[PDB]
Amino acid sequence: LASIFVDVSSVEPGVQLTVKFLGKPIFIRRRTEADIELGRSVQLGQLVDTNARNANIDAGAEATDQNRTLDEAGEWLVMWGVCTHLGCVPIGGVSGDFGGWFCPCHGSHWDSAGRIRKGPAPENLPIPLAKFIDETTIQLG
Ligand code: FES
Repeated sequence: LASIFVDVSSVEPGVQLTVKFLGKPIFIRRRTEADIELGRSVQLGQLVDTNARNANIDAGAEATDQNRTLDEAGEWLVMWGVCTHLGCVPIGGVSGDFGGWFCPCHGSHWDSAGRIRKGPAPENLPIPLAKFIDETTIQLG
């Protein structure tokens, strides 16, 4: 079966683990307290794309910070690292103008929940099928 199993037991706050799945990068960021708070400080009315783009929940879900992470605590942000414009790999480590990711191909910026805030990309970075199967492992797929 296609599913893969990623050990995230050593991922510290502020670290992104990047793992290849279906030929493309998946970003698994363990968010910092600053990342979480700022994601939660954005109002839906401020967002370019209000859809959660999240394979794990209803396809009409709103892009609240809570609908962008695997966990209620908001520490685990798992997304396809594939720009929604033309597919370049977004640069992270708190890059761009919104404390998230920046795509240098044409200047798109995503926030700390991976939501699109500026540039030509039309959508929030999509979230793959992903869930914890115990304390240390995320199943992708
Ligand atoms: S491919 Fe990312 S902004 Fe164009």
